[PDB]
Amino acid sequence: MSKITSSQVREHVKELLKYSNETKKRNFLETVELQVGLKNYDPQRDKRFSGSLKLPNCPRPNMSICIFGDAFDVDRAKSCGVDAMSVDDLKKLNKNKKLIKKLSKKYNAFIASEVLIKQVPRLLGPQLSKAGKFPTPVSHNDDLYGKVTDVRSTIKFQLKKVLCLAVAVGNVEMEEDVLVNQILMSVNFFVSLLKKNWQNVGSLVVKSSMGPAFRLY
Amino acid sequence: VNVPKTRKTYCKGKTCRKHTQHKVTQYKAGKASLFAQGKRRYDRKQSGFGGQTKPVFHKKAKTTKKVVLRLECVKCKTRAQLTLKRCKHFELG
Amino acid sequence: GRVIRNQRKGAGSIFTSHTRLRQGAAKLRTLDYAERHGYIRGIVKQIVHD
Amino acid sequence: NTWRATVQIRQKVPHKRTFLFLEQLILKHNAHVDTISISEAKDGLDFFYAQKNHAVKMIDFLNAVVPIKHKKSEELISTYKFSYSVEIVPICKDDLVVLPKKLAKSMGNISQFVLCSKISNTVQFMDPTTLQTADLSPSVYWRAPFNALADVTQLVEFIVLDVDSTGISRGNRVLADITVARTSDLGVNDQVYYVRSHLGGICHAGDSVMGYFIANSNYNSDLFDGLNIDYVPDVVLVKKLYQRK
RNA sequence: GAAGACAUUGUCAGGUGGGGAGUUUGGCUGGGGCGGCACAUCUGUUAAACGAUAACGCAGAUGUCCUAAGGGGGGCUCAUGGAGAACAGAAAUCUCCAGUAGAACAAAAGGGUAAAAGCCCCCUUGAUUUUGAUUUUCAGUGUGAAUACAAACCAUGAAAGUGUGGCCUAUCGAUCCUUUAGUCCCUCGGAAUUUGAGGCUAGAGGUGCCAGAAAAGUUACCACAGGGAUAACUGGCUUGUG
RNA sequence: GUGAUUUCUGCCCAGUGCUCUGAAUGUCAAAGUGAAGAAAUUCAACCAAGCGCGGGUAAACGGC
RNA sequence: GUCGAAUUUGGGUAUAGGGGCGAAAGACUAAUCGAACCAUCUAGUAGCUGGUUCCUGCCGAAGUUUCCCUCAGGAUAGCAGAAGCUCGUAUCAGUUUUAUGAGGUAAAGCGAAUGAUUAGAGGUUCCGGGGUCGAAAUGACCUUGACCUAUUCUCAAACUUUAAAUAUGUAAGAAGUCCUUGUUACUUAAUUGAACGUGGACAUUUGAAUGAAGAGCUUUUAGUGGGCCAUUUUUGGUAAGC
RNA sequence: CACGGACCAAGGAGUCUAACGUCUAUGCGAGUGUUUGGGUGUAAAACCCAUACGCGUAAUGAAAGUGAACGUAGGUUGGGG
Ligand SMILES: [Mg+2]
Ligand SMILES: [Mg+2]
Ligand SMILES: [Mg+2]
Ligand SMILES: [Mg+2]
Ligand SMILES: [Mg+2]
Ligand SMILES: [Mg+2]
Ligand SMILES: [Mg+2]
Ligand SMILES: [Mg+2]
Ligand SMILES: [Mg+2]
Ligand SMILES: [Mg+2]
Ligand SMILES: [Mg+2]
Ligand SMILES: [Mg+2]
Ligand SMILES: [Mg+2]
Ligand SMILES: [Mg+2]
Ligand SMILES: [Mg+2]
Ligand SMILES: [Mg+2]
Ligand SMILES: [Mg+2]
Ligand SMILES: [Mg+2]
Ligand SMILES: [Mg+2]
Ligand SMILES: [Mg+2]
Ligand SMILES: [Mg+2]
Ligand SMILES: [Mg+2]
Ligand SMILES: [Mg+2]
Ligand SMILES: [Mg+2]
Ligand SMILES: [Mg+2]
Ligand SMILES: [Mg+2]
Ligand SMILES: [Mg+2]
Ligand SMILES: [Mg+2]
Ligand SMILES: [Mg+2]
Ligand SMILES: [Mg+2]
Repeated sequence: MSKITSSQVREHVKELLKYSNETKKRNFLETVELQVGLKNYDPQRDKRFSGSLKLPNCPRPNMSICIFGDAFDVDRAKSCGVDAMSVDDLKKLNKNKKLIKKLSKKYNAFIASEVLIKQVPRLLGPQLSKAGKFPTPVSHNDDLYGKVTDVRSTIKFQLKKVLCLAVAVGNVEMEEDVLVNQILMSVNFFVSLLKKNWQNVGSLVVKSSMGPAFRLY
Repeated sequence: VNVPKTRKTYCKGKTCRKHTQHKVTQYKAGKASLFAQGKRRYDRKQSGFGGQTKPVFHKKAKTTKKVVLRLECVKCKTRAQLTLKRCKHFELG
Repeated sequence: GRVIRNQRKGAGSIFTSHTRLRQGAAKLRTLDYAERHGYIRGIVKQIVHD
Repeated sequence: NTWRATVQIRQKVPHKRTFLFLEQLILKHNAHVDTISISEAKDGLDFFYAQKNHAVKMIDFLNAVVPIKHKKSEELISTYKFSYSVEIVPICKDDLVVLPKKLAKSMGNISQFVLCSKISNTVQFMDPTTLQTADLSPSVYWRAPFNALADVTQLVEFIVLDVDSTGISRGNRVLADITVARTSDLGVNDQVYYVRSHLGGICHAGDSVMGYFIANSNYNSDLFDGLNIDYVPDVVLVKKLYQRK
């Protein structure tokens, strides 16, 4: 929606950050996600819109991106200390059909080589895109550590058959004003992505991954 | 045709008066009903008995359109317009 | 065009009925007290052509 | 002035697909038995005939293969030459069409934004978003004619990423829903499109398919701009390439 | 007796409505019509050694394409032939010699170009702002296209320089009406505030019949105002031999 | 509409018409309803017949 | 032809003009009918046909350019008349000479590089243009053509090396030349230039010929905008008074 | 061998008005125009007159608005008398 004097979200973020670790000092699982449900739009009758609105603020540090690439980016991935893959390894992955549906679950994402990604379309077969894990390409001269940071901090709004899109927009760690900036950026991106720029958005909720009863949005 | 969405050109704002950086979008249009003098005149001429009273054009010959770019200054927020030739496919990659 | 014949038949100029030799309108007796409560007897005097 | 009958077949399109189909069918039936000569033209050809009987039976043959409209003309030398102007409906198969509103409502309340799916003695349109066909006749076309939105030169390539389905089929066409990308930025961007199409039974993930890209298009058409903005899609997929070797 | 706050009647609104009314149904053209566009444009020829010059003359093109295929700089030489090298065999990769362009430069044709205008790299946005003058068509009007300066701001290069889109010759559009950008802008006339509206400067939305009406037939039942049609004479042809 | 008597009048409801003991929002005007607004207004839902979908009809026009 | 009836006929009565009546011919409705007659609007409009009334004097054309739903018509420029005005032999010419440019036709030459249409035989994974099917690819079904392969003489208005004649641009001075030194915010490293000047010198010829009916300038308006014939050079049609 | 014309007389076709352009004549001249009206009369004539108003003496801009001498009302080249 058109923005609505975000002190209510400020008090909601303060109540959420006093819910996490000040009434339940649990183990380190900080992810203050924003769930947004849209109203007054038909999925089949309207266009299924999508975009990615990558904010550099990060909240999910433990991620799995099995870098699939060639030899030079394999050495670059071994330098960047992340789980890589080889060409014969990916050939065996396309050989065993049950291994792909499991490697899509043991990983959290993916990051491909601008020299082998125009094949993951067919070699690494379907259900990777159905699990929404189509790999993003990385060039022969871009920074692999920076690309891994971007693929860990890149959020994407996609219109499915349901109107209940939720995104890991923040962590419950700290930085109230930076969290307010993140909430403003996410609300701006959703409002600009929807067809009517204000009217369609109905439900906004904050939850710090703990089934907390503090939304107040 | 491909045009990038960033461009350094001259802006004539009173603060800048030099070459600055702009971002690029495409131009579109609107309309108005209980406002404009032409519509308010046409509706009264159209009411009553008499028929249609104005011409109606149905002999279109062009198949394409010129494209206009709107440039917004990042340091001034002063827009500017620039027209291009006739093309069939346009994007801002 | 002009006014066609089935349209012309409604003004009723040369299309009216030829009623000179007709004996009168044929209808039942008017309902009254005697027919409403009991009966009444008449006699048929002639059977004619219309 | 030496024949007495002329038949002039025309089609006012640069890519004369229906006309080349007609030429293949005339050559494969050999209906050109009694032609004096053949004159080439820019948009068709003229057949010559010594008497008008072979000409009128050529008209009789052409009236049942292709959607045409024919008109007759009379010449004088001072005994009368005859000229038969035949026009083919200038809409070919796999072309993208926006329909007039009254015609679309009267032809089964179909969408205006259709694709030409089969050409016969009549012409057939189909909605690619929801599998549904319609038959337009040559006379109801030529009563008030219109043009096509895009021809088969701005067909761009697409790389199929993923397939789904909806279960509904109408025979030979399984209406499904596929996610796809462009082969000019598949290795560049993260831009994916979601298309509900009728290429579900024929396509599997990882290959190339032709389509119309509406999001990069300068259309100057009053029938198009009288539509709605949300109910026109981004991509319309038409055909799969599938080269063996 | 029957019917009953329903029909009926009044006003507005949506369908239907050749039953009826009014009107229209382009131009060029070896007669009209069909066909075509010779209707707005470009190259070679017609065209007769300045310029100008017709035909439904001839051979063809235009309503596009390009963030580089625009701008600056650097390095290099192309088509082709010959002689050599494992598999190698018309033809795969490497080496040398010859090579005035026989290649390439988006598209028709003509012109132009070799330490380049071609090919390969590097940096960029001058395809920017403000307005005058000039050339072609020409009434020396408009539209389109182009040329040379001025006043700014930039790019490139060590620099001199070059750069106001595409090496040159084509690639496109008034009034009225909408819409957009810009002016701590002007007006709403008894006086103010805020919406709304109207103006000024510069672009887009289009008229291809391209100096730019909103438009289907038939008449032998026909009408009016006019203009044209009739023995063969080649300024001299016709008879027996492809 | 056909045109005394005699004899024969086949098959197709698909196209165009004409029709309706059928389904339900697909299109859907004024009036009324709701939301935002200082208000003029703007947006939205609902929405009659008709059209569309579905059935009937050829001594209807047609078609073979 | 028909002549006892769907008969013939007098009088009375009814139906009126976009209306009547029709055993149907667009027939009949007072010699009027594919919309009667009468008066008015009305002296309706006409890019179309006809006509347009005394004498003498002086001057005297055009059928061509551009734009137009333009082609039997207009606007615009040209050609013509009239009124004059500022001055007085100018510096001008449908011409020659001298000097100096530009051109690519006639002729030459092709054989010096371009030397051509025409009917021209196969060589399939050297190409293949598309067209039809296809729950799609060890994918079937089709035909113009790709490429003339081991064929040359042959010649050009859209081929070139040379290149007339005829026609064509400019100059042949006083608004000139030379010497000296003033201005400037332009230009130069500069006291250099550039443009415009002050002062001084140069008339028997002041810078080739011949001519010059006075020269220069302004306003306003008519008609015309269907042309045709002849020598020569040409284009399309065997060819024509085409 | 295109159209009109048998003959004679009489009649018979660029007019008037509103608003203008160029040129000419006249009156006054930074002004000019008495005639809508009033006074008077030998009575639709002639003669006389106040206040206004029209055009001219200032332009430019869509408007709000602003509004014409550096100087012998300038310098150079010609220029009749
Ligand atoms: Mg009304
Ligand atoms: Mg009666
Ligand atoms: Mg009632
Ligand atoms: Mg009607
Ligand atoms: Mg009518
Ligand atoms: Mg004509
Ligand atoms: Mg002709
Ligand atoms: Mg010439
Ligand atoms: Mg270039
Ligand atoms: Mg011009
Ligand atoms: Mg315009
Ligand atoms: Mg025109
Ligand atoms: Mg024109
Ligand atoms: Mg006639
Ligand atoms: Mg039916
Ligand atoms: Mg409503
Ligand atoms: Mg309904
Ligand atoms: Mg008898
Ligand atoms: Mg009546
Ligand atoms: Mg009569
Ligand atoms: Mg006359
Ligand atoms: Mg004379
Ligand atoms: Mg010669
Ligand atoms: Mg001197
Ligand atoms: Mg004239
Ligand atoms: Mg004339
Ligand atoms: Mg005569
Ligand atoms: Mg006579
Ligand atoms: Mg007479
Ligand atoms: Mg002066």
